[PDB]
Amino acid sequence: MNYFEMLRIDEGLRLKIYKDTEGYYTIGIGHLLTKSPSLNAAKSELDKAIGRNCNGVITKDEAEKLFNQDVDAAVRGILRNAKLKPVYDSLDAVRRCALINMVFQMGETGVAGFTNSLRMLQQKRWDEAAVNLAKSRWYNQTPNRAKRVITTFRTGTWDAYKNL
Repeated sequence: MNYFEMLRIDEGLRLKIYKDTEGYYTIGIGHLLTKSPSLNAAKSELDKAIGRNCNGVITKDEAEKLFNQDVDAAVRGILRNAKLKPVYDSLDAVRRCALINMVFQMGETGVAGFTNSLRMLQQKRWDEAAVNLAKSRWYNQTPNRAKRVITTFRTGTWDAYKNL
């Protein structure tokens, strides 16, 4: 299992504009379009993102393309970020996927503020980290997805996604 499949599970696939858990206009596999309330602003962003008049609808291939771009961005964001890079470098390949997942979901910026957890992760205090991660708005808002990522950091296996 890799970070692409993991995110495909957590985000779903939706071919028509929809609102995400925060009420923002999204399309595809968790591709945020605009935090603006206008359906018009969204469709506009959408069209600029795809390079065609989509009228609020995209194909599977278009969704997968957006997805690869967003994944690449999360990865490149971790590697460029002074707080995130050292953690990521310290992790094994499975836990690396978990960090990527957080970054895709909440942005570089958001993840970089979980200072305490990042430090635990680097020190490989898995249990302590799992506990600190859970005390967040993130966990309270999207508890099932957050448990899945937290278990991945805790055990270093794909158990939480093998169910699914």
